[PDB]
Amino acid sequence: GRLPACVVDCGTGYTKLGYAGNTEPQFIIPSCIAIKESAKVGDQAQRRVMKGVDDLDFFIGDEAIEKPTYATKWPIRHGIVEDWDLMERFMEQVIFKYLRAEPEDHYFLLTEPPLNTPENREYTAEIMFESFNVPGLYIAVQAVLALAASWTSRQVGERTLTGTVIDSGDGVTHVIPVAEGYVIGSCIKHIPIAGRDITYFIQQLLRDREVGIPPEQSLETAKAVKERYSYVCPDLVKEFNKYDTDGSKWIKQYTGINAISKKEFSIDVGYERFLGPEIFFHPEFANPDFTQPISEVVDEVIQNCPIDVRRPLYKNIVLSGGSTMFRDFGRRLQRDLKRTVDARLKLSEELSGGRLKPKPIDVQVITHHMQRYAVWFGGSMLASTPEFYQVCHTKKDYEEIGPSICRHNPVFGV
Amino acid sequence: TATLRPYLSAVRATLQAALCLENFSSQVVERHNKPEVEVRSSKELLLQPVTISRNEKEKVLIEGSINSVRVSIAVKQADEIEKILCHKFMRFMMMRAENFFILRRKPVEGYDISFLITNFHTEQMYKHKLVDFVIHFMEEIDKEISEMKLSVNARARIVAEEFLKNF
Amino acid sequence: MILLEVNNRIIEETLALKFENAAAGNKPEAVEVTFADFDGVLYHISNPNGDKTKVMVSISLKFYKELQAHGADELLKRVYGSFLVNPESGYNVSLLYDLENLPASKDSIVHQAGMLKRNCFASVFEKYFQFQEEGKEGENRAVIHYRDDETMYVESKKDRVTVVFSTVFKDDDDVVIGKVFMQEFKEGRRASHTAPQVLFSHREPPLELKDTDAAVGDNIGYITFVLFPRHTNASARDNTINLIHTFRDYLHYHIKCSKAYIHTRMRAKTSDFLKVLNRARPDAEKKEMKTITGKTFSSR
Amino acid sequence: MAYHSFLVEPISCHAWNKDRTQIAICPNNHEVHIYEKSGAKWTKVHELKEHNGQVTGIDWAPESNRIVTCGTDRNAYVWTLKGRTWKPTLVILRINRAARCVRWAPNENKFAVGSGSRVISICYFEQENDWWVCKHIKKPIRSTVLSLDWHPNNVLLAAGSCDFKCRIFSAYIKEVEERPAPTPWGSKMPFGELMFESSSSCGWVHGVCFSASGSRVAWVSHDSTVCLADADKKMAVATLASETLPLLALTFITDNSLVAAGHDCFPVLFTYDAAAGMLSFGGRLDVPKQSSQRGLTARERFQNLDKKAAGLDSLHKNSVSQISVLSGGKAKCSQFCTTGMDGGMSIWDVKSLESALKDLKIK
Amino acid sequence: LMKILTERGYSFTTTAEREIVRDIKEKLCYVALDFEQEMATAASSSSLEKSYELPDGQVITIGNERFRCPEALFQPSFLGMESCGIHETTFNSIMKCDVDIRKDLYANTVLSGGTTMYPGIADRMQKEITALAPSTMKIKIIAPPERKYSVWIGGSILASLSTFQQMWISKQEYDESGPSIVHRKCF
Amino acid sequence: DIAALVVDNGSGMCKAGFAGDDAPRAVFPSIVGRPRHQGVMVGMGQKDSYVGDEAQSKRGILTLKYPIEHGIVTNWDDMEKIWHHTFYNELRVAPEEHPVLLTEAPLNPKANREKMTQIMFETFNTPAMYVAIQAVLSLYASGRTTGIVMDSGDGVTHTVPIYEGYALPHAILRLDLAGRDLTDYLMKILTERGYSFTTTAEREIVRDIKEKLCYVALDFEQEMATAASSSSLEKSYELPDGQVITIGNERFRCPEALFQPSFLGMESCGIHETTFNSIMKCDVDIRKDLYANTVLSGGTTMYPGIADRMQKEITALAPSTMKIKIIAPPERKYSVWIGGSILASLSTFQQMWISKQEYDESGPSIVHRKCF
Amino acid sequence: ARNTLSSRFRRVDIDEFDENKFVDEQEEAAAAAAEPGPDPSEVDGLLRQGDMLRAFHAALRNSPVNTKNQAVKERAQGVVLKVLTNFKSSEIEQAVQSLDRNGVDLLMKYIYKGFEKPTENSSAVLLQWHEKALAVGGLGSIIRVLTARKTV
Amino acid sequence: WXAXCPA
Ligand SMILES: Nc1ncnc2c1ncn2[C@@H]1O[C@H](COP(=O)(O)OP(=O)(O)O)[C@@H](O)[C@H]1O
Ligand SMILES: Nc1ncnc2c1ncn2[C@@H]1O[C@H](COP(=O)(O)OP(=O)(O)O)[C@@H](O)[C@H]1O
Ligand SMILES: [Mg+2]
Ligand SMILES: [Mg+2]
Repeated sequence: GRLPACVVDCGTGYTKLGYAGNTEPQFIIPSCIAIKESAKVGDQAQRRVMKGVDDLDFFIGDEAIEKPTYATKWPIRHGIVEDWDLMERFMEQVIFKYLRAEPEDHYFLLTEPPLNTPENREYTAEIMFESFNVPGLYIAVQAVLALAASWTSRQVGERTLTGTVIDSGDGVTHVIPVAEGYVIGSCIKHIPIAGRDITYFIQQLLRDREVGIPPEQSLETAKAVKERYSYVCPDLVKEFNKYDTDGSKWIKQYTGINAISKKEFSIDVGYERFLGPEIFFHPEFANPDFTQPISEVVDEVIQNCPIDVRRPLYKNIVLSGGSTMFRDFGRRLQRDLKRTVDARLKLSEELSGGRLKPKPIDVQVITHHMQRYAVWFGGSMLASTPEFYQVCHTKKDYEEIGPSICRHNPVFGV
Repeated sequence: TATLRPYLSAVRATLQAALCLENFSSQVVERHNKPEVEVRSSKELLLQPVTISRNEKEKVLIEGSINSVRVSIAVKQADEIEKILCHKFMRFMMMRAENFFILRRKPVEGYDISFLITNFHTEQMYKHKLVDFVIHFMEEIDKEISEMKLSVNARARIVAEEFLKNF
Repeated sequence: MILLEVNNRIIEETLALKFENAAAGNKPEAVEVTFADFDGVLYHISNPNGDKTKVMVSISLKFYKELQAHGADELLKRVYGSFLVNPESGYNVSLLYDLENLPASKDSIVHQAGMLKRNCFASVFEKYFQFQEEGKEGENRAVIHYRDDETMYVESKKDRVTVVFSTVFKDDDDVVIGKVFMQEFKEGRRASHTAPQVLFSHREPPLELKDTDAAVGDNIGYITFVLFPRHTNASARDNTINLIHTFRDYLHYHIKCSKAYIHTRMRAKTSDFLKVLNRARPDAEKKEMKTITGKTFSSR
Repeated sequence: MAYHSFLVEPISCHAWNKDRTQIAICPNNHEVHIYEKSGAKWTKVHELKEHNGQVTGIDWAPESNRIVTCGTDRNAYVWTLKGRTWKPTLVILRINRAARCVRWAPNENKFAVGSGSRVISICYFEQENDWWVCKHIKKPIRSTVLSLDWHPNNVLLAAGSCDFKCRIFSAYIKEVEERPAPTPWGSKMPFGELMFESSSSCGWVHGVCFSASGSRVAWVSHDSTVCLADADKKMAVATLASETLPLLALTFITDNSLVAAGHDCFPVLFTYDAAAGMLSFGGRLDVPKQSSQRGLTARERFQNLDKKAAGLDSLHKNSVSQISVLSGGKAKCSQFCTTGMDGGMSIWDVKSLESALKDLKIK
Repeated sequence: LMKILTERGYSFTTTAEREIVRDIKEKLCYVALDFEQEMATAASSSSLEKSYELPDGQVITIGNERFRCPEALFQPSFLGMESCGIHETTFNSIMKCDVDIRKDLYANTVLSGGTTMYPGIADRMQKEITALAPSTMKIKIIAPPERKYSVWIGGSILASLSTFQQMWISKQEYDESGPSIVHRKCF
Repeated sequence: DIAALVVDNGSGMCKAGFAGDDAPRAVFPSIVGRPRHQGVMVGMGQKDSYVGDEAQSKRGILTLKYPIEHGIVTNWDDMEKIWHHTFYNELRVAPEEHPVLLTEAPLNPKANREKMTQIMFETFNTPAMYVAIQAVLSLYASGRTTGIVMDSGDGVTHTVPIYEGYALPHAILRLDLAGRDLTDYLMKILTERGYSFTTTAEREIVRDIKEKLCYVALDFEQEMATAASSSSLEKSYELPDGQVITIGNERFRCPEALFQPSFLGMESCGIHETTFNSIMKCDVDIRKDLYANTVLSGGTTMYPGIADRMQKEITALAPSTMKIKIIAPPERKYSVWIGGSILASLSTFQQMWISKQEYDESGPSIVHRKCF
Repeated sequence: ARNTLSSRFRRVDIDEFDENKFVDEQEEAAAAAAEPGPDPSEVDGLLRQGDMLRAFHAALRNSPVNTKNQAVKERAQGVVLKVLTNFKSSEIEQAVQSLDRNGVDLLMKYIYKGFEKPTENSSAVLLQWHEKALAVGGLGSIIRVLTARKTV
Repeated sequence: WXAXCPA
């Protein structure tokens, strides 16, 4: 008989492991690896050669953050794997320790961001096909699986196959318009500004103002401040004024534990309540290359799709990923989008001569019960169908053509 | 080594009989400047492909042209372990084919590795040093693969000792 | 991780979560989790007939028939008590935890629930340990089909227990590296002064497999462990069972880590060859000093 | 005698003016750089930038002081010196592939551009329209035209090709000059005629050159062979097969002796014996120089111990690509300039070279 | 030097005059090859005295003190310290290494720092180590005339290497690990 | 021309060459060195391990380990590296182009030669190989067909009687007592003077001292009394740091352990009694032929005046009517290899190799059936 | 996106049907009257007799360096390889030094054509032949081998 | 050795 396919959604800040056919990932670990690192001289490809069996003395996931004598490395940066040695070791413990899957009896469904270079896919195919020897692989785009995770929380008869998926993870934020089940790939947008940029901005804010934060935790604090006291503001300068004139109400206190002497430190959370998420509607706060808000990027995405599929795309904007769990994020997004759309419609009516008043475009932003792991569940659907075993790259295909079998994805033509 | 000395001398003497490259603009397309051995568009700018072989299964195929040379190497592979290691090693060499300016991301079918030296590589880089690099690769690849094999054996022994120690 | 572990993580995690939700007094939610393990084992944690108060953990194995033999459930019964119930349709063993009758110290039952496969294996294996302890020669010797193309022939004598693994790997690269990993397996007895006699053979099957249906062929390897009464006593048989159980999976695991090991040496040698090529690039006469980003220096 | 390296990138082609005080070179890009001899050092005086692709042929007419440049953009330009700047006049070549070589005629009334379109373009002037026009010689040619050299009678034209053949066409233009006088090559000389076609079928022809008196045509092949066809002997071919790397350029220093160079980086001298009809290896012209070694500093020792864990005994460190005659003409030469793919420019001397080696006799 | 300059009659006591004393030291002081001979010489004839002009016109004359200041480097008993001199320190450091490399260390002794710029300190170090090393080892004191800047010059050599880009402590690596990363990335 | 390789591959010194020569092409100590510190200088020779003479040169910063111990291979990951350095760095010849002739001491674990064959065939893919006993090769080099060889190898001593080419495998004797044990004994007795040698880099110096100053005494008690009564027997040696040591009485106490293992706390008997017993193990009717053809070998029998001591001891042991003649050629240090270069070059031997296909058929256990 | 129109008109390679492509001429006398090359019977007779130098010279007496027939070329190549790979390793220098410059320029072609189809020990001797022929003829011989238009 | 003596 057949065994369920393994689903491994490898994200920059968190990896979701499971067996296809379930409702939620069996494991959600941090995407980090603790290896023994010491003071050495020479290149990186030369000091990584470990004598004996010392290359198996490493940990991953939750067990890699606890280890205080190991060095913690993150192999994935901005969704693109920058280190393949650490990624191979991470994958081998993901398969042989957590999933406990024999990699020769299970099809694998990995994930990727839209702008993953083809050489990354070729290296992933080389790893899964020659090292782990999987009978089949399928590298699906991350946000396109997040659409089929909003159907579990919406009433019957309004579970559509058309919508704009906004996936904001730890390292990348991408916008994918799906229409009737077909990924409109030539309209996908991809911005490397995401949760971790918010965490760097927040720690730089805290470090310029607060005192008493242990250095070795200056990041771990900026996550607990970001994922707890952060919201979205309707206006920036008005919020600065609201904090200045009535600071006794808007300024909160965060009390953490210094995990060396177990003492407690206390800091004041002020402007970084609303300046964190604001790098979504002002990306220049974290990366001066991008200057375009997320509402305008979504509007460009939808306005580039075919005409008669623009009106349903506005109706089912599905959020996904952790970085979209900010209070009143969807509300401000929908407000800006409604402003843009109504202004465009009124301009078109005025240019027409003033005879017809067209239907106001319904704009809706869908928050659902599965956002934190909306991608994985989507995979758990796709990798549970029969047709799945018809779209995978069989081992024969790799043995015949080579890793170049995995070189194409729906973002580029030919 | 000293068992490859005449074979390597012949290969080196054939390398610097080719590699006398010149600048040349294409004839079958308006302004492109492409290596004439890769496109095979004109049969008049292609010299005879010369093979130099030490035995049945170790050889070098040299395909010359007016602005390019393609040197394909079929390396010695004694058993299956050496075959696997040679495949993986040549693959890890192809991965960095922009640091090796004269390398080729895919070997010619039937051969293990392939170098493609155009005329820019002989105008901007030392020619005799490119010849020396090719000959040094041919000298040392067998030794390095044998050391890989010994490393695999040592890994197997360490794994066996790590298991049978717990009983 | 060098040695594979015997406890499954998903079972422990799910059951501990359910027991924390039940002990705090929250209302129980549905659960339906199907997954797999090594050697083609299939687990299913669900509820019996939508009853959200009971959690049934079922397991389907490959040694289907050897566990149904009389006396192959002594260990399972002894360890699981009242949790052992009739198998769920399609599965082979099944435990049933009532979320309202859970005893105190919920850590022990979860630690023994994560080792369900190890316990099903040790139950069909301690039969011969006992056949040898009780001083009886010629006791029953069988072939556990612990996989689908590989076998484990167990035999119990008056003074020893012989375990013959008939093993074969699926992939060609894995076969070629496994020949080495199995040839070099007798060199392990130099690491300990007390290790079971290990014999390797791939020319011809041993004389134990000439009356039995253990898998034989010209692509199969035979590894014979001779466990003596110092490895099968009532105090060191747990470790012996764990090792004999996870031996094949451990060998497969390390065969698949050998490649990720070799890749580092290959990268090192690739860089060493790039350094030999670098002698061809003529050193520049003057370089423009840039910034960490790569922009012009903007100053002297 | 000297050696000057203008740049580290190759020099495609160079040209001197009448009094050999200025040189026009190609820096391996679209521009043409005109340097001037100022005492002992060179100083760039002009930059001519009109081409879209890198120039492949420059030629400087001595008497009229007009430069002609042909490049890989299928175009040709005639630069004239207005006051202080060189202004270009575009010539319509009507080719569909990159041009390869250009040569002024001896009388500076027309110029020949050999291109990779399997044609030769004889360009001349139309003062009725101020129109640089061109005619085509394209019949027996089957590949690129690599090298050109004009007969001293302003009509015949030697052309080497990548079709392994050296030919002698007749570039007579009946609207800029009179009917020419009969030469030992043939009495019938209409435009596009074929007076001579070598019998070689191996190796491309990198360089052709007419004699000083226009009675002998010599050429070099990629086959390592240097050949000379004599017209006073029923167009007889005398070949010499060398045992070194091929040659790329050659010239006539006397009516009997040739100076070639190529992928060896040093000039060699050949001689012709008319009383026997056979070439003789006169020998290497350059004396092998001993390149001084330099002690390494600590910054350079570690820089090339981390990064990388002269071999040639001539002036040029890359193959020599063009040889020109500086002073003395082709009847009795005294200085010849060589430019190669290393950016260097070696001004040689025949007297000093003949003095340094006494085993070297110039026929 | 500030201490021993009092016995002559000059008193520098404020932190602004310590700079004057440092200039006097680095312009006049030097190392004596044979301490007792130089003492007996400068104490029996006025042929070693040098005159230095203070920044206010006063001129002072120092004799015996000239080589008594740097001599403290070779016998810290003057400063009331117990540790051995710098020559014996170097010899001990050498003797702590294994026996097969000492011969290669003796012929490759390198000086640096601006305190080893005293005239005639290389000869003193050679004469002192040669008295402590076996009579067959060749002692070379490689003191280049650019010794004061040597520690920096080696730095520019190091930071200009190709592989050194793989030894940085990237800002990103610190943002996630605090100051405790220098003990892992730098020995 | 193509000829078999002869690799002695002793316990202390690896000697390899081509068959048909009269001297080994490459001779180097069979040690493997690995650094025990951490480099600080960028790009300066960062490599895993040194082997052979390179390890001896840089022995200051390495920890040296011998792969072969007492004639037994105890670390295969290092023996493989030794053979790799022999093939690709010393001889500089491809391994799969020539047959190989390996040597092994007698009375050795069968696993040793089985693994030797497995390594030579699976790893290096040699087309043929052979594992001959060292004493037999020594006798072949001596140029006779009868006698008793006493190969006091550095790692191991052994005696093998042979008569008319018929080896007697029931009279072979092996004694694990050789150069390395004498080196350790010299290290232990040098402390009396005050010189302390502990690390391996110092054991190499002690071996260089043994190989130069030590000599065997014709009469032990006489030499002891002479060295005690007069300081005319002391020698001076200069360590490689300038220090000078003077060893007297110790000079003849190190090699005296060979004739009196009781010094090293062993129950065994000296090499003289070992040879005498190995002779008396043979049938009587040939003993005389052995008495007059005693042959020495190995680098541990190069001590000055060892032939005289051996002859005196055996004459005292054997009856007083047999002619004792200790055949000690001045080239004995390479005899084990020399005979190899003879045996592999014979024309009646080319049918005694272990062909690759024979191994592929019968497993690595064929060495017991083919090699004696 | 993807293309939903017919793009099969891009697979047809019209360049192989061009009319201005390069065609290698051959002489009309060299195309009409083909030269059979060496006489193999004479070579086997001179080899059985045991004279190596004269058999060598008879192998290079005349060659199909003008014909276009593959059978004669292959047969001549076979005979000259049979002569080359049967010399003693010592008499190679003497045989090479008994050839004119054209003899060496043809021997190098017969060498470089023997590497393409090697046997148990053919290449091990052809490499010595190449060593001697390069010592005599230099890189010019290898270049006249590369830049030839009719292979032997 | 394995038993008796080290090797
Ligand atoms: N509730 C939350 N509010 C704000 N940010 C969050 C929340 N949960 C997670 N994040 C941020 O999102 C990132 C993890 O989300 P995830 O979707 O797992 O990204 P990835 O899948 O790329 O790892 C982290 O950077 C985290 O700080
Ligand atoms: N002249 C000598 N006198 C005393 N001992 C020596 C002499 N030469 C070598 N030795 C010692 O004997 C050994 C040399 O034996 P050798 O022939 O190399 O056998 P193996 O190959 O087993 O090492 C070394 O350990 C060395 O220290
Ligand atoms: Mg994600
Ligand atoms: Mg020996």
